[PDB]
Amino acid sequence: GEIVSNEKSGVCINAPAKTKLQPSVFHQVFEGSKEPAVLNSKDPRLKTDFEEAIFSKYTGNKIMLMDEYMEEAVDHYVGCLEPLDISIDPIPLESAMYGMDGLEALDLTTSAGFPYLLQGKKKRDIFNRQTRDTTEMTRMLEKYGVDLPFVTFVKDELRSREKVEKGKSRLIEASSLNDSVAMRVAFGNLYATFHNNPGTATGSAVGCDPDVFWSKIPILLNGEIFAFDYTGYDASLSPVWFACLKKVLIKLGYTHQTSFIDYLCHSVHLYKDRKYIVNGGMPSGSSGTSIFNTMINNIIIRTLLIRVYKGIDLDQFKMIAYGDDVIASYPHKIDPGLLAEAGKHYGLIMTPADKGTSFVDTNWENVTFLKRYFRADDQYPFLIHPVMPMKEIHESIRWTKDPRNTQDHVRSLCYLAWHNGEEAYNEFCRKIRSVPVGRALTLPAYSSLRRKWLDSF
Repeated sequence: GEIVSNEKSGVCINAPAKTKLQPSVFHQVFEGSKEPAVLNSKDPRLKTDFEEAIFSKYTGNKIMLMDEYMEEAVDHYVGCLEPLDISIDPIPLESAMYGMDGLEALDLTTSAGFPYLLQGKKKRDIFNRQTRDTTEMTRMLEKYGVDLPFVTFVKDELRSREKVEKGKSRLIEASSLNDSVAMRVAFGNLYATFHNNPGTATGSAVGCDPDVFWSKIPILLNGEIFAFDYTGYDASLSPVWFACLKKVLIKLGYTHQTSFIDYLCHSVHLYKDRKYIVNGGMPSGSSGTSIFNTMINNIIIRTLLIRVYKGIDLDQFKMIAYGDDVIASYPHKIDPGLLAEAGKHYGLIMTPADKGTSFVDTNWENVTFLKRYFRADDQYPFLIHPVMPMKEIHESIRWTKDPRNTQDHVRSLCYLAWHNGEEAYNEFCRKIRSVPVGRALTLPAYSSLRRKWLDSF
């Protein structure tokens, strides 16, 4: 991705509020070093220029025609998708706004974006879930159309101490409610198909339930596994990868709907009083951001495999991705480091889980996905615990955006934590109850959690 122009826009995107994050009643009880992201350039924690830092994710583009390895990757991926019988038919506006099977009702909490945020028009004013009214969205669509700009927000979240002082905060590139809606209309069935079929056909884990989906993963990826982490995946994508995605959609039968991919490839953004235009780079806050990032990763990993290895039979290849995050399988061992170098050639920055010949081979004990490790249950080793590292839970519990939601926050953390085993979970509950409000909280018994877990299947 590359910013190809920058100028005064004509509008004024309001400065962000101060962080909503503050030390929770557990800040002292648990170890951790993350802090709320820098949100403005006058943050005293910064040790470099904020603006430069936040837009540095755009590394440039590898401009190129689609190559032969890409054409093969696209064909194999389409072949994988075809048994799913994705419908290319639009879904009704009502379903796009209020939901259907496989597609959740449109998120009411995220910004309505442009022009609405500058006009005091809120999603609430347009949406009525009680009556499922589409009339006030239909006129807004008629009024402003689609292909509207994205509004840039800096993301209010925890970040490592290094990223705070390096100013590496993340950005939300929020699409207009018009574009979200039109894209959901056009791609609604595809999204639903993906949500309903996490696995190695979609090659997608978007919308999955780790509690239950984890036991499936080792069965789907039953060969010699490998995994990647990317640096700046989204912003690093070159237009050529968006072109491969369009070819996949075309081969599924879509036609004019590739216009929606151009809208993601070549995007115009609003930040402060500026309009800047980005070629390449997936926007973070679009309707199909996750699904399309995932579809593109399916194309990428195949492309790198075929490029590096002559005599690769992709029908033996399996993978599951969630955006940049990937875990994959091939029956024979490969050198993921070779694929990563190959990725360089297309302007990608990737690190394999296997860091070298001296490191232990990636296996089900050391591999991660969605930040989680994999651990076979003692009693039932065919059932796989998703294991969020306690370090992550420790970092999260030390802050809240709203102290009045401590009970809900901690409960959801417990549903994560207990997979680390009974002893780690007892220690965790004990530390929670080493402080007044913690001692008052309701906390799931280890027994109940395991029982609930067991009966999710």
